[PDB]
Amino acid sequence: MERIKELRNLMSQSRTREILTKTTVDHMAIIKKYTSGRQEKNPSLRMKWMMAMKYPITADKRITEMVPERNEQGQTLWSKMSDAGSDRVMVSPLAVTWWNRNGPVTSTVHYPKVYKTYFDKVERLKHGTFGPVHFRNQVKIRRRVDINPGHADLSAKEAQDVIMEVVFPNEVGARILTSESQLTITKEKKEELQDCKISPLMVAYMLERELVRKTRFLPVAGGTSSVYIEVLHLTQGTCWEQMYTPG
Amino acid sequence: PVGISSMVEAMVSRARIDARIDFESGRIKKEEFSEIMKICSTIEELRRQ
Amino acid sequence: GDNTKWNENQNPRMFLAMITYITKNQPEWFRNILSIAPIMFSNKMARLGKG
Amino acid sequence: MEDFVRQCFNPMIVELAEKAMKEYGEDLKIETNKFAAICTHLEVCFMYSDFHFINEQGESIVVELDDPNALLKHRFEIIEGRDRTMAWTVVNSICNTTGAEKPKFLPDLYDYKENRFIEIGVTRREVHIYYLEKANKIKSENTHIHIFSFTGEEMATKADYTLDEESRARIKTRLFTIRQEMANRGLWDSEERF
RNA sequence: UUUGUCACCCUGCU
RNA sequence: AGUAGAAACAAGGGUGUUUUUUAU
Repeated sequence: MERIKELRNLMSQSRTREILTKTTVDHMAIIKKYTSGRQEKNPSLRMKWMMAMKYPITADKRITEMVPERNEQGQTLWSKMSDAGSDRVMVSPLAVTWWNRNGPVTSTVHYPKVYKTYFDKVERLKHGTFGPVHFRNQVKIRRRVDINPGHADLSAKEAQDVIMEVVFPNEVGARILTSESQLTITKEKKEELQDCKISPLMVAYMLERELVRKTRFLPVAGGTSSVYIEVLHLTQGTCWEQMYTPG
Repeated sequence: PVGISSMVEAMVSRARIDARIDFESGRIKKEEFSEIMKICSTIEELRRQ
Repeated sequence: GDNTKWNENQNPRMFLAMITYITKNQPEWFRNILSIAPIMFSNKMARLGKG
Repeated sequence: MEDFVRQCFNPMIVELAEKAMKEYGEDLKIETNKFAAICTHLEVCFMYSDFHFINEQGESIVVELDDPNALLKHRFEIIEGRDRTMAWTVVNSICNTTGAEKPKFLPDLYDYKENRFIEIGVTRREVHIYYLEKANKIKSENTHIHIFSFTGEEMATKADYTLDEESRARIKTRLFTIRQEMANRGLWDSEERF
């Protein structure tokens, strides 16, 4: 087990035992963010400036066992330097193209289900019909509209409940689920999510974005429904109007 | 995460359950359990307590 | 139109009075926690820069 | 005040108890006897767990002490001597694989003989009225339960007990001595700020 | 000019 | 010189090594 091995190797030398046995567990939230770098005021300029550098991006060290140094023609693909305050390596943007060129392949049967809320849009657009164009006045009133269908009638509490029961099962803590709808959602995701290798933060994020409701403040002139709003730039204008029924 | 215990007490408390519950309550090898418990005891001694 | 020299006037010793009015008929620890920022503002000392 | 009773028990008892009452309790009033309730509880739980390893079959044999030997799986893992972030964690991580019933309230032990939990709390006098409360509390907590008494009466569900019954008398002596000194001294069995 | 004969690193919002 | 405008840029930090010597 690499876990207990690396633990024992940490608490075998100095400088690392006192930090682990002095820092309580309600304090690691602060020292996780202890950085010596600053959030940047001008990102566009820095991107344009850094793109002409030899080694502009950073990768995990495992690269040294997954990607060569010099490719078929002889262009360097990663460097031998460590980043500022981390154990990550500094790599060139040709390594991304390489990985996409001659790299390890996997399966993609779960990527549709984890990102269902996007593929809904994708195969709802290619099943819709058009009509005439009415060039006339456009009178708009500003209202509050739900910009997401809001899968369930629930709020944040039971949302975290179902998400922790589906993603982090052995650490839900104390409580159990109560009603039928949350159990149904739970078990559906239980079955259809088995044997997934996507990062659990990504699964939790997609389930939050797929399961909770968001509302905004927008100018409307036609119909007030949720499937219409996502196509709003295209249906209404200030002088014209396109007709559309999504599928 | 919350609590007022050190970071190693927790990392050793949630390190013996995993040896006995998944790899020794499901019939996986019984020869790793030994050294797992060995190094857990070793670590909880190395802190001098 | 606009207002002129907005953050050159408006000293803290009036924020103190409006906070004392806002927090009326309230627990005492509440007022004491709500009225410390005006006190350090009215006793502040500004740096000068780089030289 | 049990800092003189500190001469009796191994310091690990107070090590665990002062850390436990930290968040929920203190030492301002009648804590060393609440410490005494806690110490009897923890001490009898540990006293069982100390020397029972399980063979191929259940019904653990009593085992010599300080002995690196074949069987290490002790029948009862201690859940009471942990913080919530480990107690709830272990009750979940049991209720999931080797499916059991995670109880609506807190557990104390879990074995591999009957594959269920154990409740081992104590009551001072006759339990004819408080087993009722205990029953309306962890309702149908389908893990073996067994109340106790500060005099020595014992009984439980299923009309079956845990293991060898010399420990019956040995816990009887545990309790008997505890009160003995109790009777010797105690009346045994009588907003924020800123 | 100098007690010299020549090298070496680092950094580009700190 | 030039940039530039109420004050700057025209680079900024550390590491070396040491009583006259015969030859290519």
